[PDB]
Amino acid sequence: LEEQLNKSLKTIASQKAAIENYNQLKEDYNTLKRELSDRDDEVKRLREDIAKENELRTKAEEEADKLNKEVEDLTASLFDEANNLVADARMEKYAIEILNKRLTEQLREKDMLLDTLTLQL
Amino acid sequence: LEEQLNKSLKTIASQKAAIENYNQLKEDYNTLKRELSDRDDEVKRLREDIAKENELRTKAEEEADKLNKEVEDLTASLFDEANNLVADARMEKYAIEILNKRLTEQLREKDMLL
Repeated sequence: LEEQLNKSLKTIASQKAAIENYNQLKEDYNTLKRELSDRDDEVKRLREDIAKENELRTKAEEEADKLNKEVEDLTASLFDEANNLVADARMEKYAIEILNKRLTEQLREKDMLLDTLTLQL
Repeated sequence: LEEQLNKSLKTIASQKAAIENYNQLKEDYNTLKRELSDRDDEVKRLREDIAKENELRTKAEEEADKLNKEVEDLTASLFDEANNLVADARMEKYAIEILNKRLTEQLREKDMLL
């Protein structure tokens, strides 16, 4: 009987630390069950703010391109007209520089004709 | 030994179930600790992209204004040559205009005295 007092006792303990440990493990299990419900929701959030980026970054990339190929055009168009502005600019500066120089090359054919139209009179 | 054949089988039955608990639990623990370490990766990867991805939006946004000013300068510089031109290209019109006035009236002044 006295040797029956420690047999059951040694088993009472096996049972004791039997739970004591299970909890000593489910407490640490739950110590993860949450930390994983964090990377689980941290991922979701980041994961979303990335399609939140790409989407609003493809509107800016395709619009700032459109509105930058519109400027590329107006620059070749401004450069263009700015040449025609030069074509006529120079062109018209001849006919009037030659004209001004045509009455001159024309004065030598009438300046000599006054020293002689006075040779008769 | 039917008495000793029962309790012993029940004592053992609960021993198994006792262990079984810890084993299918530790088993479910090593699992959580794994994923929690497979998401640390899936989050260190995300925060690794928003880094190079935002460091790439950087240059693509800097050499973007480094452009409009080498275009703005170009544009408005073209526009001054075009205005300084038409502007003073007109000064030489009325200037060479009066020169052609004395010449057209002096050739007629060369017809009154001739």
